[PDB]
Amino acid sequence: VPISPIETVPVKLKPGMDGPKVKQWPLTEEKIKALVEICTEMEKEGKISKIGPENPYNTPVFAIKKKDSTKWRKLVDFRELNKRTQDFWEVQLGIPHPAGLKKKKSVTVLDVGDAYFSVPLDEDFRKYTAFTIPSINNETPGIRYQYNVLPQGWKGSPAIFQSSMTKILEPFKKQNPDIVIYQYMDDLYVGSDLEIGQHRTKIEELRQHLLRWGLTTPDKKHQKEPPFLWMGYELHPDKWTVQPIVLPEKDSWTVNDICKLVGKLNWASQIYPGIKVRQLSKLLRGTKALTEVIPLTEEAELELAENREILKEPVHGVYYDPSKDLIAEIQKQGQGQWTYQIYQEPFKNLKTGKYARMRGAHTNDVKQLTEAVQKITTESIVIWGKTPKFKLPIQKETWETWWTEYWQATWIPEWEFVNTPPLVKLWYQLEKEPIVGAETFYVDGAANRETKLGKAGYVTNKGRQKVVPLTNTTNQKTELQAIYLALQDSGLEVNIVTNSQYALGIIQAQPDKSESELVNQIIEQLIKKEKVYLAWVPAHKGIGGNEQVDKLVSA
Amino acid sequence: PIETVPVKLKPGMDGPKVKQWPLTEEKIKALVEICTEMEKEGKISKIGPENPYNTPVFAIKKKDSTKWRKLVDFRELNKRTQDFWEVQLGIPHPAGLKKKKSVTVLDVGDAYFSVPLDEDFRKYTAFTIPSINNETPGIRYQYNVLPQGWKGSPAIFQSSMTKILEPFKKQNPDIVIYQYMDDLYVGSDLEIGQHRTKIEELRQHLLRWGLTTPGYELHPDKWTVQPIVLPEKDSWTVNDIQKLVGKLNWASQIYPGIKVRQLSKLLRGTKALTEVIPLTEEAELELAENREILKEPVHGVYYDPSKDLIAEIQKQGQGQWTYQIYQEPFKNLKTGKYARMRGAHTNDVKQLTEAVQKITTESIVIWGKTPKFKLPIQKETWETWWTEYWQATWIPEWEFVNTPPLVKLWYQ
DNA sequence: CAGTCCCTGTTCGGGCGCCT
DNA sequence: TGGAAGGCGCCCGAACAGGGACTG
Repeated sequence: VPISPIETVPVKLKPGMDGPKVKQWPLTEEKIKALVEICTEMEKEGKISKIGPENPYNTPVFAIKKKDSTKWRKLVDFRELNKRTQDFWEVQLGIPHPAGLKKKKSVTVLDVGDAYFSVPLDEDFRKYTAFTIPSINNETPGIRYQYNVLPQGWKGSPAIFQSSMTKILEPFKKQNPDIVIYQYMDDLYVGSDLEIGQHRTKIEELRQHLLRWGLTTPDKKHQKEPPFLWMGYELHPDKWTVQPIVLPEKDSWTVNDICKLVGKLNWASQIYPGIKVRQLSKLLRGTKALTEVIPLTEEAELELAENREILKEPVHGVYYDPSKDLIAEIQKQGQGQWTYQIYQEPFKNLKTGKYARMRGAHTNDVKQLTEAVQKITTESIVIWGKTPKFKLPIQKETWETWWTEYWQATWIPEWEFVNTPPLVKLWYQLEKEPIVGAETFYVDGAANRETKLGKAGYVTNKGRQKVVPLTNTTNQKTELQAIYLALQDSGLEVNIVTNSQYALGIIQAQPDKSESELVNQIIEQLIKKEKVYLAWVPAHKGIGGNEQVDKLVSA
Repeated sequence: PIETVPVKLKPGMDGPKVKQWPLTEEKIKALVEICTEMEKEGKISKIGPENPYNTPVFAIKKKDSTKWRKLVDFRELNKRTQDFWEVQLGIPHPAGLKKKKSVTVLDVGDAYFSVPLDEDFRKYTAFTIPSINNETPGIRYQYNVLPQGWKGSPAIFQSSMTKILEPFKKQNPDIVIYQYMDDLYVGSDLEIGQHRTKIEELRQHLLRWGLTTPGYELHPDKWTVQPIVLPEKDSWTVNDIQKLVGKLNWASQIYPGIKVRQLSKLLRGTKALTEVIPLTEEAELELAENREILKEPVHGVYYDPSKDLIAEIQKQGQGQWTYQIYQEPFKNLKTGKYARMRGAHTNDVKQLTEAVQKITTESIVIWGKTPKFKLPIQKETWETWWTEYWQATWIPEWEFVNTPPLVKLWYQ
């Protein structure tokens, strides 16, 4: 008879499936001595038992040395058990952010020791855990054991742990409504507005409560001592910061280098404002292998330079004060890159961040601004449960023009203009009505599917005309191309009739940037015009000169 | 006390697994309190990560309500229970409800809380309350009774419902009563006073039978249809005639009698857009004949109960929104326009949300079904804002379209 | 008409970062 | 050495998925 700590959690295998059978890795006696060591320890504590041949299951175990630590870390690879283990609904919905914590008089950070190992596994599942234990090389076939608790490396361990832990803490919290406990994995952040004494008291009460359930709180706890190391941050009484970020100086740059670099810069962007990853990532496009080594472009080097400069200065975030409004301000960084700062008191930042994403083949600054606002809103809701008041580099009138005229539903929540160039503008506006006294260009283009050869051209009410042969092209590109010609060959005010739905659809959305050079040139021309009216008519209806450019560009 | 009607999933279909979305603090608070009281009452009970299933939850306030209501997005669950409610225990739909001079909507969802739920089914009602800034992990529950907004719920409670109603039906033979999900729709031709009066009566009946009503008023005989119209101008330009022809061209996809030839003739040459051209007799004739065809009913369009309703919405600017409900392309069961809704001239998303709810409501009164929406908005835009504006206890299906308007067919 | 092509949006999987 | 879990973020590219015009 073994004893029973705390309520268990029913587990199962994906129906009609059975436990894992695999033999181990050839291992040095290094790893094996680092193993049998802690192997023989658990038996007494109750964290394992032994099995005969009765237990037809086999899984590997080998050890990895603790980072910044003395003793070795034992990790079982359950991958073949995981694959066959029931799916769980993960209760961990995201990572807490320092910027979302409120000011607290007294603060403590505790770890539950050997946390996974303090939680009873499920009775009838225990068997499936079976691994084989090495004496040493060539020595002995070994001894096979089974977990009575949650194994490091299973796939149900985190969820059951987090859920059980919650169940235990719940009553302590119901009795202490004013204490704040951030519970993340086995890490605990307790904080209170109590005086540091009554606080140390209540912390003790809590350690004892966790004890009643067999959960140990060793003295690796941070007691009064700021800064607390929590979730990769340092928490001081009035400020927080990221723990120092070491960027690689490597003279030779490979692909995986660029990756580690960018990942780190992204991590940094939560606090250091203005980080830019665009040029750097440009380097990673369509590469052969993670090992391949590429040189930095002038463009990438300049960027990396100003990021290292950004990183020169130390910076800190503050905490969140519900009595005060939330505020997010955005700056346009060029090339479709955006930065933002969320704060409450001017200049004291809760957090910062960036939005770089390019959506669509054709876009503009107003759309991308909208996208950023949404990214920021959702992020804000996760952290503070509310939407920031926005400060945006876009004239109120610009925005009113865009959202009212656009065919999609579009909206930004409460916001105000901040005049902080570069401002976001619409670069041209299509007329709502045909222009009196402007030359009307009936434009057309067509391509041959086989030859991929085509023509693009136009005819005018003034008798003006053009046709141009094009090679290796599409119907779409030629429709665009006809419009382009009409723009080039016309004065400052022009009417243009097209039967292309595609072409019209792109231009009417007033793009300022494209993945297509031809659309970019069309944009360039649209920006130079004073007045442009685009109109659509159906094809083959022999409409206007539109049958006569229709019969012109097939010729 | 009660015996639980067993329930199964549609053949060969796993339960719902849908990630909870972030909630605002006001909403998480309202949910934590609502749920606390519901647990004290045995209606739901806490569960654990062993249960693989999850459905999103959030909170809303009905129009003018001020009281938080819990709302579960059971759309996935319902799609996976579909044969149970459609085929087996389902509800017959009165074709007179749309004809009644007035129809009030009442929230009866509370009643579903009486009946136990099949024990082996509950694992599927799983939902997770999240926390601000991920302070705590998710608090998972599941329903021990009939959940509000599940399609199975008004099915299993049907016998009990008619049981409670039979007195009122006998008493008032003419009043029509429909049940859709958490709602009861009550129509009559009585004048408004008589009406509200009788609805209070029905309230009493529900109260003494063990239910509460914390309804909306509708007027279907007043519901309007939006025809396709052609402009009347004293003089026409090349551009006017081009727009007209493109419109008539699109229209013929619907009414095949439309003809563009006499009108296209006036467009023969390459002319200035702003140039005025007079209409030939043949063009005048073709045009008026066309204006007549657009008065006629479209041919061979009738509702088919076995088919889904699709609804399309267009943003017309200036607070105008046009829509069409259809089963087959170009056969429109209904067309409409809405103006000056909440959010007009200020919030597109709020107006769209309002429009989606009005349209869905008419769909329930008319066919007793909700349409699948084609929404003129970016997925992320809608998904960030919609639950802020949602005042209804059901959620329709939707997809997102981007459809520039070469022609404005549906609004002058 | 069914079947291609263009084209343009979405989703998914795989890499890195960071936490336990 | 080379090696486990779950969570969240980014960036890319390859794949699927669908609308609208042209063609057998």
